[PDB]
Amino acid sequence: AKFVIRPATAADCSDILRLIKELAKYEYMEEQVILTEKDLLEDGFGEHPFYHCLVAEVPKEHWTPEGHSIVGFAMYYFTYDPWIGKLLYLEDFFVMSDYRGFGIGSEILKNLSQVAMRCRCSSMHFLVAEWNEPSINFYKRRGASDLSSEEGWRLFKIDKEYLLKMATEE
Amino acid sequence: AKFVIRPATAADCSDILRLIKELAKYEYMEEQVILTEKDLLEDGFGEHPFYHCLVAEVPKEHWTPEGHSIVGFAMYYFTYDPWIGKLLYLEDFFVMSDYRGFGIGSEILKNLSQVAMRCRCSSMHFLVAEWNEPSINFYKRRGASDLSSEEGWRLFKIDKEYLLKMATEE
Ligand SMILES: CC(C)(COP(=O)(O)OP(=O)(O)OC[C@H]1O[C@@H](n2cnc3c(N)ncnc32)[C@H](O)[C@@H]1OP(=O)(O)O)[C@H](O)C(=O)NCCC(=O)NCCS
Ligand SMILES: CC(C)(COP(=O)(O)OP(=O)(O)OC[C@H]1O[C@@H](n2cnc3c(N)ncnc32)[C@H](O)[C@@H]1OP(=O)(O)O)[C@H](O)C(=O)NCCC(=O)NCCS
Repeated sequence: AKFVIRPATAADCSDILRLIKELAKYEYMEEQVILTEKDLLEDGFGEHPFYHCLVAEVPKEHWTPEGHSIVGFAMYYFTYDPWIGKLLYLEDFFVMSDYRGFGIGSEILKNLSQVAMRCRCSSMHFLVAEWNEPSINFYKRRGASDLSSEEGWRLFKIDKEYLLKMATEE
Repeated sequence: AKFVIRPATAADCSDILRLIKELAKYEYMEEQVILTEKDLLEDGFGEHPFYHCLVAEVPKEHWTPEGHSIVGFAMYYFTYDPWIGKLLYLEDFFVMSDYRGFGIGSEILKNLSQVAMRCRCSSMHFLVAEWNEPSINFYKRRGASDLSSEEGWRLFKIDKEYLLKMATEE
């Protein structure tokens, strides 16, 4: 269960999509993943990357039965709030079950925190499902607070089909 | 009443800051504004910035009692979704009280939608306050859906002091 945490490089895109799907098919949303390798590659390693990713890599002897060395990841990016400051936004955080409990998640969180201090971020933001009490307590044990409930904020979206109408108006 | 919406310029910073403060008041967050004009110019237009702003100008006949032409604005940046990829995230959106109900907001959303199409964003995300009925309806009547209801998401935060604790722990 030896492993190291490191930034993902262009060569890692197949693995990231693999872990996204593995994450999805851990929540049975696997088919919902429209994202392709070309997208991960053009969106993360071009001139202006739209996301950043730290991955967990295991040695040859610990490869997955499928034969893969990356067994976990965290996807994130920086955002900004005029009344909070510059923020590190944690989008996805996942470690394959047969590799959990060996400190991988802990190391990722420590390095994301260090990256936050480097970037002079005032806070780390992320989403948690209201019913997922185990995940909620994990984060509260780390000092997190439910901003949506304490301050009365709801997350909204306007999907592509509506943005298209409005954009092509008249 | 022929208002115009367009990208902001460095010379717009003073109006942008003023509007951010009016929006903060509207949200009961005035005291927590940490943005200064310096920051806006720096972060907003300092070569490959952190965020993007749009402003809406009215003609002379309707300038503000204080003589301002910028009567509203939108602040946005891009985020990422592992399932569908690049998203457009709307951080702040505001229209001065005397200038609501005339179509100014609609046009800003129309401009944001075009930004979305060009940059190939699949959706636009943003937060709305619990009691902001006006915005909730404005958004919904334009295709928005409340993800906190539909998917149970809660925005969580871990501020700097706890990030420091996790960064220096191991
Ligand atoms: C929580 C998560 C990061 C744990 O990763 P990990 O590699 O197992 O982390 P570690 O091995 O460093 O141990 C982390 C901790 O989880 C606890 N843990 C015990 N069983 C666990 C399990 N089956 N799964 C996850 N964590 C477990 C460990 O005891 C340890 O204690 P602590 O949380 O009180 O500090 C996990 O990988 C995960 O992704 N969980 C949920 C998915 C997610 O991230 N959801 C986000 C919702 S906002
Ligand atoms: C909700 C708000 C932001 C919309 O901005 P706006 O400039 O009023 O937007 P518009 O004028 O384009 O649309 C206003 C509305 O009245 C209607 N309207 C606009 N122009 C109209 C016209 N010419 N004739 C008839 N109705 C009109 C629109 O249909 C819309 O109503 P709906 O929400 O029921 O669909 C509004 O300004 C407000 O109350 N803002 C408060 C501050 C706030 O909440 N800011 C966001 C913090 S995140």
